[PDB]
Amino acid sequence: GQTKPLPALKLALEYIVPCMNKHGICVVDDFLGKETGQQIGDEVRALHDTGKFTDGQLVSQKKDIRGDKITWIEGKEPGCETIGLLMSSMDDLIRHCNGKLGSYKINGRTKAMVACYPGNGTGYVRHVDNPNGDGRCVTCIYYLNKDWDAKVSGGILRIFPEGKAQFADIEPKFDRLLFFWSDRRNPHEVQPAYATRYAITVWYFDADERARAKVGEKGVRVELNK
Ligand SMILES: O=C(O)CCC(=O)C(=O)O
Ligand SMILES: [Fe+2]
Repeated sequence: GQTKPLPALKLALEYIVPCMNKHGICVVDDFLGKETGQQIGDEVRALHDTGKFTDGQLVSQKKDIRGDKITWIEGKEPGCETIGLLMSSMDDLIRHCNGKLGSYKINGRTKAMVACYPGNGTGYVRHVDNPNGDGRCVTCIYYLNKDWDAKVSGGILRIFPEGKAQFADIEPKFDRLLFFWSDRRNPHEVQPAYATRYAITVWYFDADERARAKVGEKGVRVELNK
């Protein structure tokens, strides 16, 4: 009634850029609205019911690392149009930011990794997303879990910013967008989840680090949506 969305340019330049450059972590709640976030949840639940997910441990393994299942979504597939819209919304924010996030020049991204922690106390041990300079500079995560209560269901993303006297507890709440630097500045872990936990991750590529990267689906650079 009295509420209005912030335009992407404003959110980007007045909040995301300052917050990232000071803290290396930035949370945006109510990113897309209830209607759209509910539609994303249905599409992700469809992918799961219909059996499109692959054990994350298979992807990462050579010791148990991660209890999640996953699938990569390009954005344009049948029953994935709203994930496509999500990805375009993320892209619009980054475009407005680009130039002003450290000295990175972002020239692309991965496809969307839709991930599912199927309850049963599953999670992801402490890790750095990009420890060996594979080109990914920013991790962007969108959560879609209605009425999530970490007291009961756990599933917290805990981030340990390198050499800071602080840490961050990020709850995977419905319609929350999360940005953090993908490198060693931000080791993090998904703590045990006791309900079904959904999340959609995209990583953004720095043009320079990417070009110099040494010889997965994490390695494909798509152009940003217009
Ligand atoms: O779902 C999350 O909160 C983070 C998952 C994660 O860190 C990863 O899959 O690399
Ligand atoms: Fe991660």
